Amino acid sequence: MNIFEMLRIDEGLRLKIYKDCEGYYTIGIGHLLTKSPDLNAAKSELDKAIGRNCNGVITKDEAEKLFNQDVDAAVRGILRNAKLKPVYDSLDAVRRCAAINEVFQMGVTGVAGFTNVLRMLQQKRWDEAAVNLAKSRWYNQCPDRAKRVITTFRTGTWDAYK
Ligand SMILES: [Cl-]
Ligand SMILES: [Cl-]
Ligand SMILES: [Mg+2]
Repeated sequence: MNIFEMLRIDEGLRLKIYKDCEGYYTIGIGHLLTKSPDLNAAKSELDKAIGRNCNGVITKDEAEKLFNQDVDAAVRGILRNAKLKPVYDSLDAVRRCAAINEVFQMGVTGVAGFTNVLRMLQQKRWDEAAVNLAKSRWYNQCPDRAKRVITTFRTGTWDAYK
């Protein structure tokens, strides 16, 4: 198990445009196309992301390429955010993977907004942090994509992905 396998389980892999649990246009392994309500803007963003005329469809290799880019962007996003970086750096290896997953799913801005959860994690208040995350809109609207991440923050092991 590793962060790639983890996110492949939570997000799955789809090769045409869909709405994610937040309601935004998405493809491949959780790749956010736009927050625009407009399907044309998503279709143009898919072509822009890939470098060719896709007409809403991609290959498995193109998805895996987008996926590497997106996990690298989530890690860089955490490190470059003043609120997230110290918290992240205080986490053990497995909880770091839950942190990357959360950012990959929700984005930096969304995660950074949860000031109290970040303090709970930095202070190693795993049960409280998990209770609080299970009360977010993310959990309530994305319970199948979020449940295992929250448990991972609670326990610090890979067991929810077994
Ligand atoms: Cl560790
Ligand atoms: Cl879900
Ligand atoms: Mg690291």
